[PDB]
Amino acid sequence: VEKFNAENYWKKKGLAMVPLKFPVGLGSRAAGQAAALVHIYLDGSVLVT
Amino acid sequence: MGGQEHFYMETQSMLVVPKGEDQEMDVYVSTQFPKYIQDIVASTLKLPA
Repeated sequence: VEKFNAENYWKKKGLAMVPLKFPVGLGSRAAGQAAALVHIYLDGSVLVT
Repeated sequence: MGGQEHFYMETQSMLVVPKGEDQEMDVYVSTQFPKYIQDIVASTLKLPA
């Protein structure tokens, strides 16, 4: 890219790299609370929500 | 001893509404045994319960 920028005047190239640390979490324990409901019918099939 | 008619004031009534996805079907029936309605309809449509 440095070779391109020195050879060209009206067109330039660029390069960059950034790191990432993304913390994951809510405010309290009660905010990460989840629930579900599962049924099993007599034919063997399952309904989940 | 002679027979008898139930003569419920609400005659046999039902509405059957397909959802349009995965052949989902909701039946709204005047019945006593919703599980039986679920079975005979699922068996007829060759669908899991």
